[PDB]
Parts: sequence; C-alpha cells; structure tokens
Amino acid sequence: HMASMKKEEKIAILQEIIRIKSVNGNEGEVAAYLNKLLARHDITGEIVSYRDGRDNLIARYQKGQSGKVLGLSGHMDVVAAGDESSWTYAPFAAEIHGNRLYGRGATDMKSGLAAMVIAMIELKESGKPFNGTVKLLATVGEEVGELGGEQLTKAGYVDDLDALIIGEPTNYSLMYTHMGSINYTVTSHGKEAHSSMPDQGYNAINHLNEFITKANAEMNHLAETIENPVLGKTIHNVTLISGGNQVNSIPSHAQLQGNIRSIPEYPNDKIIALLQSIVNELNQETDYHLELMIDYNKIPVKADPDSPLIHSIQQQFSQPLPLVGAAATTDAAEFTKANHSFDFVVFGPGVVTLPHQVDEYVEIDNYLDMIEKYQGIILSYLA
Amino acid sequence: HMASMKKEEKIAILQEIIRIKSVNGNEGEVAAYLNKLLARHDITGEIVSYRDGRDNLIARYQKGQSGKVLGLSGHMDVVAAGDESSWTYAPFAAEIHGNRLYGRGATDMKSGLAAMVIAMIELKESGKPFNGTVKLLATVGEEVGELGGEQLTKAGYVDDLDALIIGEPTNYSLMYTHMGSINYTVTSHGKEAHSSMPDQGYNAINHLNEFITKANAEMNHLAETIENPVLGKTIHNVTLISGGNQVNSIPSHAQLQGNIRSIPEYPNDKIIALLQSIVNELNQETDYHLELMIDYNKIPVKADPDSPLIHSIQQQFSQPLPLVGAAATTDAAEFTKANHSFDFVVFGPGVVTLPHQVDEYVEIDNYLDMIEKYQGIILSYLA
Ligand SMILES: [Zn+2]
Ligand SMILES: [Zn+2]
Ligand SMILES: [Zn+2]
Ligand SMILES: [Zn+2]
Repeated sequence: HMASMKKEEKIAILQEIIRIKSVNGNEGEVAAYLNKLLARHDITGEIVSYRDGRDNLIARYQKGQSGKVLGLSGHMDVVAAGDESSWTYAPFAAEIHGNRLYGRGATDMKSGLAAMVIAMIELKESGKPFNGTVKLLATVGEEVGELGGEQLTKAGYVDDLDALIIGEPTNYSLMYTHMGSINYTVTSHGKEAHSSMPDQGYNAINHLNEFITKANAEMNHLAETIENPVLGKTIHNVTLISGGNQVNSIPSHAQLQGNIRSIPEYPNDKIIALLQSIVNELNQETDYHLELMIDYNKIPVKADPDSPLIHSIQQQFSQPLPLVGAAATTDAAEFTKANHSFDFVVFGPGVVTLPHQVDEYVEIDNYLDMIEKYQGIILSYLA
Repeated sequence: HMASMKKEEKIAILQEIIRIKSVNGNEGEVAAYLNKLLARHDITGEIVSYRDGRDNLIARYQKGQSGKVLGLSGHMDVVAAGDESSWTYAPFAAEIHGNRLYGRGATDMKSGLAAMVIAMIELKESGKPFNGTVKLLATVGEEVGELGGEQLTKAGYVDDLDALIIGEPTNYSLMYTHMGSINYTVTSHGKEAHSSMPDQGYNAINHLNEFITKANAEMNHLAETIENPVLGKTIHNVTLISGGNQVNSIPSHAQLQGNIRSIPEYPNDKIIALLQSIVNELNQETDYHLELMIDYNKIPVKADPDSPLIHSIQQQFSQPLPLVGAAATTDAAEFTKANHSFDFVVFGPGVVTLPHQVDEYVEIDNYLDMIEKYQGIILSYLA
C-alpha cells in the first residue's frame, strides 16, 4: 500500500529542472537531479559522462519475461533565453500562472524528459504487468551537435532497442520523420593588389560569387525535381558572408556559410558530393582555390508510420493522433545510425510554436497527461 | 646683385615640409610654411581655408604684357606611413642617404610641390623676361576626396588658366591622360526567418549575389568591347562584402563595395546608369531591394598631347620625353570640371614605383633639376 506521488511533486520536479540553467552545458546538474529522484524510487541510474559537468543519464526498469526493449529519450540542455528583460516571467524561474508553467526548456523539452522519468517511476510502483524493459536515454548537448546522442550511439547504448520514443514537443501529434541539417563553410583564397592595377591579383569575392551562383542553381534544380511526401523539398540558404579588407584593394580572402535541410530522397552524402563537385569545377585552371568544410551533418530520419510502437500509442486514444513530419533535427539523427532498425517516433508535451521563443511555457495539464500516456504506451508495447 | 638660394636651402625646404606629417589632414601647416617662404622672397600668397587646420595656398607672379596664365599645382597631404617599424628610415624624418631623401611624401608629392614653389621664387629673382602669369594652386586632401581641388574649382580659381601642370611623380615622362575612379556601395535588404522554415523570409545575400553576377558580366562585356589606346579597358572589382547574422538565420542584410577605373570612351555617367539599371532589373517584383550609393566619383582626364604646354616642356630636352597615361586619379579630375578648356599635363619629380610604399624616397638630383626645368617651361610657355 505505497503512497502515490502527488500532483504537486510532479509539478515541482519539472520546475526544479527548469530552474537548472543548462544552456549548451551544465547538463550534469540536471542528470544528477533526475538520478537522485530515480534513487528515491529504487531505480539506479547510470551516469555516462560526456565532459566535465556534462553527463548523460541511462536508467532501466524490467519486468516479466525477457522481451522487447523500449527506449525513452530526451535532452537536458536548452537554448539560450536571450535578453531576459524581454520575458514576461523570468526564463529560469519556472513560474506557474494558471495552467501555464513558464520557462526556457518548459516546452523544449524538460516537460517531456520529466514526464518520461516520472512515467518510469509510476510504472514500477503501479506493479502493472508487462514483459520487457523500458530504458531512459537522457542526453547532453542536443541543441548544438547532438553530442550525447552521438556518444551514446557510438558506445553501444542504442544496440538493444526495439523501439524509441523521443519526448520533444509535438503536443498531440506523432512526428515520425524529420529533415536532415547540414551547415557548411566555403573559403576563397585570392591575391591582393591595388584596385587601380589589379592584374597581379586574384579576386577572392568573385570566385566565391561563382560558387553561390552555381550552388544556388543546382540546389534550386534539386528542389524543383525531387521532394518528400511529408517533408517537402530540399532547402538551401547561404546565411553568412565576408570578404576583403579595403575598398581599393583586390580581396585576398572571402568566406561564406550556409544551411541545407535535406530529405531521404537526396541524402546528405549526395549533397556533400554535389557541393564538392561545384568547388572542383570552379577550381579548374587556377591556383586560387575555394575550399569546402562541412561543419554540421545530421541525416534525415524516417520511421515506419505503421510500426507496432505507433499502434501502441494510437491505442491510448479514442481517435488517432495525426502523423506528421518536421523540419528540425533531433537526437534521432544520431541514434538511427545504430547498426539495426528500430521503431521510432517523436511524441512529447509542449506548445509546438514555442521552442526557442521568448515566453516559452508548457501547459500543466498536457505535462501531467503525458506522464500517464507514457505508462499506457509502455504497457501496450511491452505487453 | 641679390644672393642665390643655395642648394642646401632648396633641400632643407623639402625636408621641412616632409617632416610636417600631413596624413589626410594638417595641410594648413604645410601651407603656412610655404606661404612664409614665399613672403621671404616678396611673393604674397593667398590662404584659402578648407576646414580648421586644412588650408589651400594660391600664389601668383606676373611679368610683361598680360598674357597667358600657367597654373602649377600640387597637393600637401600624404598617405599614411603604416607600421613605422617596417621603414628603414623613419617616414617623417626626411633623412638623406647619398642621392636619396627618404620620407612619406618625398615622391608623392612634396618634392614636386617644393620644386614648383622654389621655381616661382627663382623665376622672379632671375629677372628673366616673359609675358603672362604663373599661378600656384597647392591643395588640401587630394588623396581622399580631392577636397581642395574641388573647392578651388568651384570657387573660381581655375577659371583664368590657359594651362596647368600638376607635379605628381612621373619622373621624366609626361602623363597627359589618366583613368577615372568610382567607389560604390550596394546594400541588400531582406527578412529574417529560421533556416529550417525560411518561406517567411527573404535572403539578402542571394539578392546581392545576383547583383555581383550581373554587374561582373556587364562590366566584363564593357572591358571586352571598348578600350582606350593609352589607358586600356574599364576595370571593375567588388572589394568588400558582408552579410547575415547567424548561420541558421535567413540573412536580412548584406552589403558590398566596389571600385571601377573608367575611361573616356565609356564615361562615369554611363557606368553609374548601368549599375542603376542592374539594380532596377533585380528589384522587379519584390519589396526587398538592392540600393546603389556612389561614394567616390572622379572623371577620367584626357589632355591634348600636342598642346603648346607640352611643346614648351619638350623644348627643355635634347630628346623628347615619353607621353604616357596612368591608372590613378589626380586633382585634374576636379580642375578639368572648370567651364573652359586648358592645356594640361602631369610632370613631377619622384620614383614612379614608390608612391604609397614603404621606404619611399626621391632622388635629390631629380628634385633639384625639376626646380630648373619648371623655370624653363614657364619662360617658354609664357614667352
Ligand atoms: Zn528539443
Ligand atoms: Zn530545440
Ligand atoms: Zn599625389
Ligand atoms: Zn598619391
């Protein structure tokens, strides 16, 4: 006859992890808090350190006959709040106003992470039967690099999964596919000369311009001819540029960076080879070269929309939730590089328009309901 | 039986104006020095102030019957010396080593200016006959803006000239034509959006790229089809660029600057209209616009190579000097906007490769000879 966890504690746990400022760092403080919570309920977590102060957390709960393994994942970092004077309620204070809990990370994605941890605890304490294992994977650095997701995948922590739910904010929709993301840099080398007698120089800005023209034309042709039924066309933008040193000097250096959002129908390998090809055609017959560097490279993700995991989730509702795609990357871009196929979906509480925005909040009733819905999902999937 | 000016004084005058650091300013100190020198020899100059501390100097000497007016012009500013540790001899110390007098401005163009002033004084004191007037026009700010040249032309000080020599460093060649120079800026306005969902934005870098492609192609077509017999083809380079604020944001601002060197066969009016046309074609059907600003606009210069002034100069030599053109602008780009035609040439002492360079020097024998050659030129032209 063990006591239930009360509503006020479920809310306080979320507030206390929001108040841990974990902007591109400090995830070890969030992991320690959640590992201490799990220990209060006789679940022993495993800390997997990324770097000083930045720790991932893994935890398992098994019951019944050896069966499938269901992973529940979320990230512990958040994006910067920006100018805090612009917020109505302070971003790391986790204030409650009515049904809203305000704070950076309330929607993206400390509510989903807390809901997953509490769902595991309540699953255990409910004593309800199932046959398999549920595994938490709480990651470092999803927002800038998917650092923990890559670390855990390379280490082997995804190898036993039959299915994975990532608790990013989808509200009541199931995101089963999302785009990839590439950030790249092109650097252009030239030779200085005075603008009045330029023949001994080489204009680095001109050579960079020729890359922009050709890459834009090739990427637009790719958008016009190939598309994904859910995610749309490949996206490409040059987003930063610099070059030159004085108005009357031929520029000896220029550089740009750009962002691409990719789809399975024309994958990252092909995009990078295409960019490299363009650089190669433009470097013919000169010793003043463009050079391509890939700074970020996250693959598209596409799961089976009819998987047993998705069926187990839809079984929790009197009407099926919408299946959707999204543009932004998630830690699935790293976990899906594991050397086997697993069922996958993104499903988490939150307000879909508010990740990374001023005055971010989550709806308390949504958060509390997802604690219960995760338990139902686990019990169905692991039946 | 008045005393001659000795060689050592002619050299000391040049050293003392080189030691007045007049980098884009302080020309009033050079003007005051030269006006005091003229007064020691009973020539009264006229100070024409540009701004506090930046004064032009005009002086006249007449003899005989009213006749032609010959102008002698030079500028009193110099370009920056840069890192002085890179110089072998300190740039504002005017040290003499053998036949070389080292210093910023020694070649460009304090030697020509001092030689013109001394030539006027010696012309007067020689008592040699002529019929007309020789007029010094010593200007502020030739290197950045041709400020004094424009001021004096607008005021009316060029209106009486029949001929003009500018004493820039040509060594023993006669520069009778030079290119124009335009510096321009193009600013591109767009709209911010996240790189993952860019449809509500507008990429300012892309629109700027389209300007570079079209302006480069039109300017190259102009180079390939039109040329000047002495000055060559029109030159165009984009030399500075910037744009964007974050790699995952569609850029809302971008800008470039560029430099053009123009020829009489396709003059500045036409170049500016062509650039504007390109901006206009590219702004069709959008509210996110490119904008053109002209920052510098100096016209080409072309004199009569067979003028009486040139004949008077060639009469000083047993073999004619080469007639040449040059790429760089001079104050003639402002003086030739006077509302009448005058004979023109650039002829001055100096080492042609050294304007604006480290370890600039002038050859002392070249400087002293030009003091004498200017007097001969005046006496012939004003015979
Ligand atoms: Zn997230
Ligand atoms: Zn996020
Ligand atoms: Zn000069
Ligand atoms: Zn100069």
